[PDB]
Amino acid sequence: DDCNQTGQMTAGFLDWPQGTFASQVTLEGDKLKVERAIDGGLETLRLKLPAVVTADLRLNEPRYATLPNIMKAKKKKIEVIKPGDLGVDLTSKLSVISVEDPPTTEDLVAKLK
Amino acid sequence: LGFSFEFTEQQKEFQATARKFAREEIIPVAAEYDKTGEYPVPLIRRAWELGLMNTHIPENCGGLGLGTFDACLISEELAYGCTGVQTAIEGNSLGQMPIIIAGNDQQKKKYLGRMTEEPLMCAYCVTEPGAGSDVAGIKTKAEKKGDEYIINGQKMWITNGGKANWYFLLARSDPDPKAPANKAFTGFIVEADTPGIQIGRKELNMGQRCSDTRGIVFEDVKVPKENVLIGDGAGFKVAMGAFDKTRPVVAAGAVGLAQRALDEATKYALERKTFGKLLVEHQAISFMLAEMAMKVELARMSYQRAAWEVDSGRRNTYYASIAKAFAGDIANQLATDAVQILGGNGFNTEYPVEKLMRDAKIYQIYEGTSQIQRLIVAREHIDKYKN
Amino acid sequence: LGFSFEFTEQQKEFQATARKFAREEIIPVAAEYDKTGEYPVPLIRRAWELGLMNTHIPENCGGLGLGTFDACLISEELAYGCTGVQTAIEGNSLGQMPIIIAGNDQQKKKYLGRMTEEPLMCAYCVTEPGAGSDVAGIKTKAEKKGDEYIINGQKMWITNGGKANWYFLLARSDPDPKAPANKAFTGFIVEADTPGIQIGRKELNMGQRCSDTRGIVFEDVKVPKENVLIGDGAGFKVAMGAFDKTRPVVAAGAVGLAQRALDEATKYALERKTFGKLLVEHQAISFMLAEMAMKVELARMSYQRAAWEVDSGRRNTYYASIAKAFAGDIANQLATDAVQILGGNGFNTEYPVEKLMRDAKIYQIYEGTSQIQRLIVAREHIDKYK
Amino acid sequence: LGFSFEFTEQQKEFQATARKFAREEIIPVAAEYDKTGEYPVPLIRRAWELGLMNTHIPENCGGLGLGTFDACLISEELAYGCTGVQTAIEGNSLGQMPIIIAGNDQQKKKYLGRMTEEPLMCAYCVTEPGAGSDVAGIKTKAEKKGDEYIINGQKMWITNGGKANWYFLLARSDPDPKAPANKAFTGFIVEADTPGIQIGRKELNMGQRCSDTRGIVFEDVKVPKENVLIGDGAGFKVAMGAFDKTRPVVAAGAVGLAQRALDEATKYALERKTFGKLLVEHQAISFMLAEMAMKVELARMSYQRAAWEVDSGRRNTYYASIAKAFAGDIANQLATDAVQILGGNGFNTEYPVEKLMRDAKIYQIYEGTSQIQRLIVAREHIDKYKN
Amino acid sequence: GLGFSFEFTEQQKEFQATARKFAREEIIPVAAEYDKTGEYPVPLIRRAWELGLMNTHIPENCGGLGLGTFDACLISEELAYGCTGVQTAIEGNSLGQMPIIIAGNDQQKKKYLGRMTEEPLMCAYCVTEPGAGSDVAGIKTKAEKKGDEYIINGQKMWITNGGKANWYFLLARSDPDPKAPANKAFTGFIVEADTPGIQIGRKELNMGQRCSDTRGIVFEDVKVPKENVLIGDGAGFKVAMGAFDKTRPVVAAGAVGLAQRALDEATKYALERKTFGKLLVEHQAISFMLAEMAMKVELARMSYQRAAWEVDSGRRNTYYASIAKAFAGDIANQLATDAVQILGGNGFNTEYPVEKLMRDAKIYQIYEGTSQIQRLIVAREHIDKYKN
Ligand SMILES: Cc1cc2nc3c(=O)[nH]c(=O)nc-3n(C[C@H](O)[C@H](O)[C@H](O)COP(=O)(O)OP(=O)(O)OC[C@H]3O[C@@H](n4cnc5c(N)ncnc54)[C@H](O)[C@@H]3O)c2cc1C
Ligand SMILES: Cc1cc2nc3c(=O)[nH]c(=O)nc-3n(C[C@H](O)[C@H](O)[C@H](O)COP(=O)(O)OP(=O)(O)OC[C@H]3O[C@@H](n4cnc5c(N)ncnc54)[C@H](O)[C@@H]3O)c2cc1C
Ligand SMILES: Cc1cc2nc3c(=O)[nH]c(=O)nc-3n(C[C@H](O)[C@H](O)[C@H](O)COP(=O)(O)OP(=O)(O)OC[C@H]3O[C@@H](n4cnc5c(N)ncnc54)[C@H](O)[C@@H]3O)c2cc1C
Ligand SMILES: Cc1cc2nc3c(=O)[nH]c(=O)nc-3n(C[C@H](O)[C@H](O)[C@H](O)COP(=O)(O)OP(=O)(O)OC[C@H]3O[C@@H](n4cnc5c(N)ncnc54)[C@H](O)[C@@H]3O)c2cc1C
Repeated sequence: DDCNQTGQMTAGFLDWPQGTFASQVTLEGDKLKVERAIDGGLETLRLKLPAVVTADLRLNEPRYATLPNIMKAKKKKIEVIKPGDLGVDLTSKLSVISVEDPPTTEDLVAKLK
Repeated sequence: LGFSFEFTEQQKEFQATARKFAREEIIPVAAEYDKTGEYPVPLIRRAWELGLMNTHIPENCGGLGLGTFDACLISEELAYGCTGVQTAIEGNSLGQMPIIIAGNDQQKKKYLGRMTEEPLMCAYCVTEPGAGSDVAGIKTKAEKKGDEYIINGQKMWITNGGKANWYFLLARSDPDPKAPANKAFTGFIVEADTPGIQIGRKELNMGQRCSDTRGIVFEDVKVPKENVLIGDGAGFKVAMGAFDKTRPVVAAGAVGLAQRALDEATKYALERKTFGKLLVEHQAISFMLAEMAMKVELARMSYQRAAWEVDSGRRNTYYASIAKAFAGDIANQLATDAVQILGGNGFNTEYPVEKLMRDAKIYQIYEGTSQIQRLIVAREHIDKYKN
Repeated sequence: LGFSFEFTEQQKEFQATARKFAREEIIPVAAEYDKTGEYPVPLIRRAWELGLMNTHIPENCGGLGLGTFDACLISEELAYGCTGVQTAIEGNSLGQMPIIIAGNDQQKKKYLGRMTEEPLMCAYCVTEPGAGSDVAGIKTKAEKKGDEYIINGQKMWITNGGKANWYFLLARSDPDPKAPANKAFTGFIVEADTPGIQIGRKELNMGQRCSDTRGIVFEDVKVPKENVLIGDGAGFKVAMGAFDKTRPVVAAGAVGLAQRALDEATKYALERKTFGKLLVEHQAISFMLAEMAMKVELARMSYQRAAWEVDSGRRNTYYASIAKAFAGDIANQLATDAVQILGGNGFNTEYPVEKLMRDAKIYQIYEGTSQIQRLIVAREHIDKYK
Repeated sequence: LGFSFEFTEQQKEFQATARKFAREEIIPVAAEYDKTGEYPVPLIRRAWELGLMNTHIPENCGGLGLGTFDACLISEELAYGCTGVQTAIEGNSLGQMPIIIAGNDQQKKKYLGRMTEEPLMCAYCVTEPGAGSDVAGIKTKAEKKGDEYIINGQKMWITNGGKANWYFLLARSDPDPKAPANKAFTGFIVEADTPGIQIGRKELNMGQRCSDTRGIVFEDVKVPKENVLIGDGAGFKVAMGAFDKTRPVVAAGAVGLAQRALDEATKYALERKTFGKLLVEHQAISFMLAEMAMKVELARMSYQRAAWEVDSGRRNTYYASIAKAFAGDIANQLATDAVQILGGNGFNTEYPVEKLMRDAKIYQIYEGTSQIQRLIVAREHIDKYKN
Repeated sequence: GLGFSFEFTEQQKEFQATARKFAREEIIPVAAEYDKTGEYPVPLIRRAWELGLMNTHIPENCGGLGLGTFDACLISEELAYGCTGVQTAIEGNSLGQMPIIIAGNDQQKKKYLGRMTEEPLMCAYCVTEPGAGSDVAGIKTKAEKKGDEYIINGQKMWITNGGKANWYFLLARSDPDPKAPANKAFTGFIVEADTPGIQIGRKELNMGQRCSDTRGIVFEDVKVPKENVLIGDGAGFKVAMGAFDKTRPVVAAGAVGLAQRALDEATKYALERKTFGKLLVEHQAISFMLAEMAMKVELARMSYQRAAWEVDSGRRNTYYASIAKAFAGDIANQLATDAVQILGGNGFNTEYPVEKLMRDAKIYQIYEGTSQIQRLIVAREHIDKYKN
C-alpha cells in the first residue's frame, strides 16, 4: 500500500513519542537517541522511553533465516487472536474506487518540476 | 494419503534462504569466479554458516538430519546462481553419503562431526584414468598388512580433490579377477594429509571452472583398519548405495541451471525487438520458450519424485536415473537455446548464458553418464516384467 | 504438508476396478471393435455400472462427485485398454463440464441428474468445418427470438455426435463482427431430438475407430432461454473454463496408450530373439525401452500435477497445457517405437501395436493441437515476466 | 568430372513418363485400392507397358538395361502416387537382382526373359517367422538330394508372395551349426507352382494395404541344381550383394511418400485460414514446412548419391545405408507433420495424408531395419580408421 | 547434360590436398594455443595467402584466381577441420570482398580487390549494429551526401577482422524518411579503415573462435568519396543481400569441417578407450552415435556442395544455401557435443581437442543468418513454388 502511517499512527494512540525513519538507535537509560533520515541528511533526536520507532532502509542489513533456526523457530509459540477481542472496530470510511495501470532546456526543468 | 505438490512451510523458509543467498551473494560474483577459476571460499563458508551444506548429517553428530528432498530444493537454488559453487558444496554430500549409510558410530561422530565444527570439504574418490563408468574396472589396489591397509594407485576427476579434509575411497581388495565386483572392492575413509597421497594440479575444464577437480596419486598410503567402511569386499555395495541419495541432488542441480537459462532467455526476449517486434512476438521464439518451460517443469518434478521415494524408505534407482538422464539432457538443450535467443550477445562472454552452455555439458557425464543412466533405467524397467 | 506421490487408499480402489475392467473386459474385444468400428455400447454401460463414467457429477445430483485427479486415474486405466472406448466415455465429461462449472441447479439436476439414473450419452459441440483451434471463429448462429433462440449452422467432428441425449452447444450470438469473444458467444444445452438437428453419417478416421465422431447440422433448431448457460454472451468464458478440468484427463488418456505401447514392446523384447540374443540384450533396444519408460513416467506426473492444481482450487492452465502437449507427443513417439520393436509383426493387424499408432495421432489434434498448447504455455509463461 | 546435379535428357523424360502415370493413373485410384486391399493389377500391367518396371533387366534378355539411378528416379514418381502400388513393382526387381548379379546366362535368359515378355511378378524370399533382420539365423533346410535339393521350411512377409511366377529363395544348406554365413546358405530360383509349396493368405498390415504380402510354406520342395545361383553355401554373398542396387530404390520410395506429404500440407496451408491468417502465415507452420522441405531434399541427394556410386562400379554400402536410414526416418516425420498441418481433416480418411502415415512406417522396418541400418553405417565407417 | 556426378575435378583434388596439408601440418599443431590466447593467427593467415587458399573469389583481371563457390567450399571445409577461428579470419575476406566482386565497377574492383592480390591485407563486412543483426533493414548508421562525398555516422558490432582490415564494405542508411523502404533506404560503401573519424573498439571476448578478432567499430563524421558507393544511392540493401548466395555455402562448409573433425576425434578415441571389457565401438549405443554422426556429415556435405554447384551454374541458390546453413550448423553443434560425450570426462577437459569444437560450433547457428532466419528463407522460397 506504500502508506507510511502505521508507526506514526500507533505512536499517537499510545501517546508515545515516535522515531520515524531511523538510521541508528541507542538506549541512554530511560531515553532513546534516534538518528533519522530526513530530506537533506540525518537529524538526531532523543525520546522518552516508552517509544515507537520505524526502521528505515539505512538502519541495518537484516540477517538470514538460518536453516538450523528455521527449525528451532517451529518450536516457539504463536498466540492467534482477533481484533474484535482487543476492543478494536475495523469499519472504514475509506474506499478504493479503482486500481488502473500506470501509463529548449526551459521546458525540461519545467517538466522535471 | 494423497498426491501433494506443495512444500512444507519449513521447506519454503529453507528455499527462501537458499534463494536469498543465491541471488544476492552467488550470482553477483559467479562470472568473476568462472573467469579466474578460483575456488569460491568465502561463499562456501557463508553457505556453511547459513546451514546449507552437509545437510544430510544426522542430528546426533550435530547435523540437521534432513531429507534428500530438502537437499534438492536447496541445491536447485544454489545451482541457479552457479553450478560451479553448487557442485563444490555438493561434493560434501557425495563424500559423506557412504559414511552416513555405511559407517559405524565412531566413524560417524569422527568424520561427520568435524564438518559440523568448521567448514571442511570432503570428496568421493572412485574414478580412475582407466575407468569411470565401469566402476568395476577400478584397479587402485588395497592390501591388508597387520592393523591397516596399503592403498596403491591413481584416482581421476575428483571434485574438492585438492580441497578435502578427507576422502571416501574405493579400491580393489581382491586380486582374483574371477571375483564378483559386488565382493571385490573395499571402501575407506582416508584423511587427506596422509603420507603417500599426492594431489595434482588443478584441472582446467570447459565448464564449472571455479569448482576444484583433480587427479590424486596414492602411493603406499597407510589407512587404519578401523576406517574400513563395513568389511572387505563391501565397498561396491556401499558406493552404489550412495547414489540413491545423491543422484536426485545432481538432477536438481541441472534444473537450477536450466531455470537460469530460461529466465535469462525470457528477460532478453521481452527487451530485444527484431522486425519491429519483441522476440516474444515471434511465434518461433514463443514456441521455443514454451518448450523450455515444459522441459524445466518436468525435469523439476522428476527429481522431486526421486527425492521423495528415497525419503519414503523405498529405493529410487529407477526414478533417480530417470531424473538425472532427463535433467542432464534438458539442461543442455536449454543452455543452447538461451544462447540462441540472446543471439550474438549470447555467444559473448560478458553475457551470462555462454557460461551455462559450458557448465551444462558436465551433467551428461559425471555422477553417471547419459548412456549408463539409460542402462540403469532399462535394467530396473525390464526387471519389473520378469520371472 | 510436504510433497506426496501416493494415491489415497480409496483411489487405489478406483484404479483397481478400472484396471480389472480394462484388462478383463476391454482388451479381449478392443481389436474386434477397432476392425468393425461399432460403438462399444456394452462396455460403456458396464463402465457406467462400475462407476467409471460421469465421475465429475456432484453428489447433489446423484453423481459420485470426484475431482479431476480421480478422473485422470480411471481414464489412464481405460485408455491402456482402449482410447476409442475411453474417449466415448470422456465425451460425456466434456459435455458435462460446461454445465458442471456454469449451470444453475435446475440445469444440473435436469441434464446431469439423468446421467446418474441411466447410462445416457452426451456431446460437446464447438468445432465447425471452418474453425477448430480458433474458437472465436465459429459461425453457427443463435438469434434471440422471444423466450427462446434459433440455432443455425454446422458443427463437425463431434464425439458421441450421433449417440447423445443432449449437447453443449456454443454459437455466435452477436452478429456485429466487431464484437469480442468475451461478449459474442452464447453457450446452450440442447436436447438431441429437438427438430432441426440433423445428425450426419459416421466419420471414418485413422484411429479410435469404435468412437462415434460425426457431423451434425442445425436448421432453425429452437432452444429455450431456460437452457442458456450463464447468460447471453458468456459462452466463451464458459467453453474456455471447461478445458482446465478436461485437458488433464485427455493427457492421462495419452499416457494410458503410452503405457500400453511400452508394455507390449517390453513383453516382446523379453521373448523375441535375434543374432542369438533376446532383443533386450541389444543396447539399442534397451535404450529405447528406457527412453520410453522415462517419457511415460514424466507424462504421467505432468497430468497428475495439472489435476491436483485444479482440485486444489487454482487455475491449472499453464500446467494442463504442458501435460497435454507432452503426453500427446510422447504417446506418438512411444507407439511408433513400440511398432518398431515388434518389427514385421509390429506393422501387422494381428498384433496390438499397429493399432496404438493409429489411435495416438489424435492426441496431438483434439482438445487443442500440440501447437495451440504451446501458444498457451508460452502465454502463461511469458506473462510471469512483466 | 566436376560435380553435377543435372539429369541426362533421357533421365528427364523417364521421369516425365513415370510422373504422367502416377498423377493421372495411380493417384485417382490409390485410396480405393488402399480401402479394399485389392492387388492393383491394372496399374502393374500399365507400368509394365510404359517400361517403368523390371528396369534393371539387361538388354540381352529384352529388358531396358537401366541403372540404379534411373530406377530410383522412376521409383520416386511412382511412390508419390502410391507406395502400395510401387512396392509391388519394386518387389519384382528385388526378386530379379540376385539373378541379375549372380546367375548364369541360361538362368538369366529363362527367368528374366519371361518377365520381359509378359507382366509377370516375381518375389524375394528370405525372411522367416524366426528371422528377418538376422539373415544368418534362417532355418529353412536345403539338403543336396540328387541332381537337386530338397527344400523344407517357411517364409514370412513375402511381397508378391502370393503373386509370383518364381522366387529367389535362400535356405540353409550346411546343417553344422558351427558353419559361417559365408559358407552356410544357398541361393536358389524356384518356380512358384513347384509342388510342396503352400501359399498362405494375404496378411493385413497397417499400410501399403494394396501390396501383396504373405507367408509361403515349403513342404519337401524339389529344386533342380540348375536353379542354384553360383553354388553351395554362396547364398549369403549373393543376397548381401543384391542390396547395393535395391536399398537405394527403397529410399527413393520413402522420398516419393515424403514429397507427396509435403505438397499436400503445403497446398492445404495455402488454403486453410485460422485466426485471420493463412496457416502459412503462422511462423510455426512456416518452420514445419521449411524443416520438411530440408528433409526431403537431403534424403533425395542421399539416394541419388548411393545410386551414382554403384552405377559407377563402386560398392554402395555406406552411402546406401545412410540413405535408407534417413529416407525412412524422414518419411515418417513428414507424414505425421502433414497429418498435423491438416488438423482434424488430416486424421480423417477422406484426406490423402492419413494413408501416408500408415504407409510410411514400413520404411523403418523392411529392406533392413532402421536399427540395423545404423549397424551397417557404423561398421562401414569404423573401417576407414582401422590401421 | 551428363547425369549426376559426385566426383571432384582433378584440379579440385589438387586444391583439396593443399588446403589439407596446410590445415593438418600447420593449423592443427597450433590452434589450441591461439584458442587459449586469442592471439590473431598472423603467420597462418600469411601462409594461407602465400598458398593461394585465400581471396579466391577475386576475378583474374584483378590479380586473383577467379575460383568458384564450389572450389571455395572445398578449401574451407579443409581449413575449418583444422580450426574455425583461423578459417573464419581467412573467410571474412571473402565476405568483405563479395559485394565489391558482385557489384563494384572496374576502378572499384581493380583498386580494392587488386591490392589484396599483392599483400595479405584483410577486409571486413561492416553491417551488424548493436540494435540490428538479423533485421538488416533495422540498421541506423547514417550516410548523408555532402559535396562529392558521404559522411558516415554510426556504430557497428561484431565485425570479424574489424581491427585488422585494410578496408570495409559498409552498409548505411541513406534515406532519413523512416517510411523509406529497404530497397531505397540503404547505400553500400567501400571505406578505408584509416579514414579519420573511424574508431576501432576493443577485442570482444566470445566462447568460440577466439583467435578470430571480432570488434565494435564506431564512425564519427567519416568522410567517404562518392566513388566508393557501390551501385549508387539506395542500392545498398540489394548489394548486401546478394553477397549471400556466394558465401552461405562456404560458412556451411566451415561448419562441416568442424563437424568432420569432431567425428574423426570421437572415432579415433572410441577405437582405443575401453569400458566393461570391450572397446567403445563394441557398445552398440556408441556405435549408433558414430553412425548417426556420419550420416549427419555426409548429408551436410552434399547439402553445401549442392548450394555451391547451383550458383556456379549461374543460378541463384537462395533456397539451397539456406538448407545448407541450417542443416550444417545444426549438425555441427550436434556432432561437437557428442564428440565430447563419447570422450567422457576427458572430452570436457581442455587438454583434449573436443570441448573447443563445442565452443566453436554454436556460432554457426547465429551468424551469416541464424538457424531461425534460414528456415524463414527456406519457407519463403519453398512456399513460392506453390503460389501460382
Ligand atoms: C567435472 C568432473 C567432475 C568429476 N567429479 C568426480 C568425483 O568427484 N568423483 C568421481 O568418482 N568421479 C568424478 N568424475 C568422473 C566422472 O564421474 C566420469 O567421467 C563419468 O563417470 C564417466 O566416466 P569416464 O569419463 O571414464 O568415461 P568412460 O567410462 O570412458 O565412457 C566413455 C563414453 O562411452 C560411454 N560408455 C561407457 N561405457 C558404456 C557402455 N557400457 N555402454 C554404452 N556407452 C558406454 C560413456 O557414456 C561415455 O559417453 C568427474 C568428472 C568430471 C568431468
Ligand atoms: C477424432 C476427433 C474428434 C473430435 N471431437 C470433437 C468434439 O467432440 N467436440 C469438439 O468440439 N471438437 C472435436 N474435434 C475437433 C478438434 O478439437 C479440432 O480438430 C482441433 O481443435 C484442431 O482444430 P482444426 O481441426 O479445425 O485444425 P486447425 O485449427 O485448422 O489447425 C490446422 C493446423 O494449423 C495449426 N494452427 C492453427 N492455428 C494456429 C495458430 N494459432 N498458430 C500456429 N499454428 C496454428 C494447428 O496446430 C494445425 O496443425 C475432434 C477432432 C477429431 C480429429
Ligand atoms: C510389408 C513388408 C514386406 C516385406 N517383404 C519382404 C520380402 O519381400 N522379402 C523378405 O525377405 N522379407 C520381407 N519382409 C520382412 C522384413 O524385411 C523384416 O521384417 C525386416 O527384415 C525386420 O526383421 P524382423 O521383422 O524379423 O524384426 P526382428 O529381427 O525380430 O527385430 C525386431 C526389432 O529388433 C531390432 N533388432 C534386431 N536385432 C538387433 C540388433 N542386433 N541390434 C539392435 N536392434 C536389433 C530390429 O531392428 C527391430 O526393431 C517384409 C516385411 C514387411 C513388414
Ligand atoms: C562471432 C560473431 C562474428 C560476427 N561477425 C560479423 C561480421 O563480421 N559482419 C557482420 O555484419 N556481422 C557479424 N556478426 C553479427 C551476426 O551476424 C549477428 O549476430 C546475426 O546476424 C544475428 O544476430 P543478432 O545478435 O542481431 O540476433 P537478434 O536479431 O538479436 O536475434 C536473436 C534471436 O531472435 C531470433 N529472431 C530474430 N528475429 C526473428 C524473427 N523475425 N523470427 C524468428 N526468430 C527471430 C534469432 O533467430 C535469434 O535466435 C557476428 C556475430 C558474432 C556472434
